[PDB]
Amino acid sequence: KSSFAKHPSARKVISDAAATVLADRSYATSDGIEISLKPYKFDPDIQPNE
Amino acid sequence: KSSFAKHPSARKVISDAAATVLADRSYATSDGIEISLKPYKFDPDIQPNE
Amino acid sequence: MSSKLNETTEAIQRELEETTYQFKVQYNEQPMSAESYLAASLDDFKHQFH
Amino acid sequence: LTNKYYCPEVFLDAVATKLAQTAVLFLNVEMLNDFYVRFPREVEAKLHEH
Repeated sequence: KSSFAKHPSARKVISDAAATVLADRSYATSDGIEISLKPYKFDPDIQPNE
Repeated sequence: KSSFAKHPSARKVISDAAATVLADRSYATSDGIEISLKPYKFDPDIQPNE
Repeated sequence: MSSKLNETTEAIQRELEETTYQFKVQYNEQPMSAESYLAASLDDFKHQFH
Repeated sequence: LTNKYYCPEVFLDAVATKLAQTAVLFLNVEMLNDFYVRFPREVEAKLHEH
């Protein structure tokens, strides 16, 4: 929808910049998610409302 | 309150056992806690009963 | 020099260790530069003026 | 919920929901917010360099 609908190069520059920020973060996010999940892997206690 | 009130050698063996176990596991517990807290460091959203 | 070297190393490492733990707990090791901050505030002012 | 081993479906879907929400929190902060701050900067840099 943007002003870069045309100019496919500059757009791909934007799109890859997006791909590079997400790639850098991807693991560190994943490992913190697994450490954050370490209590519910042991006992995922389920409440009556859940 | 156990039968090892006397025999402070055997008592201190047990004591030094508990401590050594706890000392060993201390670091991973602290850093995991900080990492699991990183979402609440940002926005510790408060619920009405809280 | 060579003899005092070992102890000066121990000392320097210490003053670096404190510096590192604070950079982790309080700023989540977020990278920061002048140019970043300036560009960010400028984009803020611009959206405000727009 | 006391007959969990009788109704595996509902139990397994609660476990999925919960894991999902807390991994969503950590995801939201780390990945998502880092994208919000780093994305303009990386656009700028890479668009200027191009």
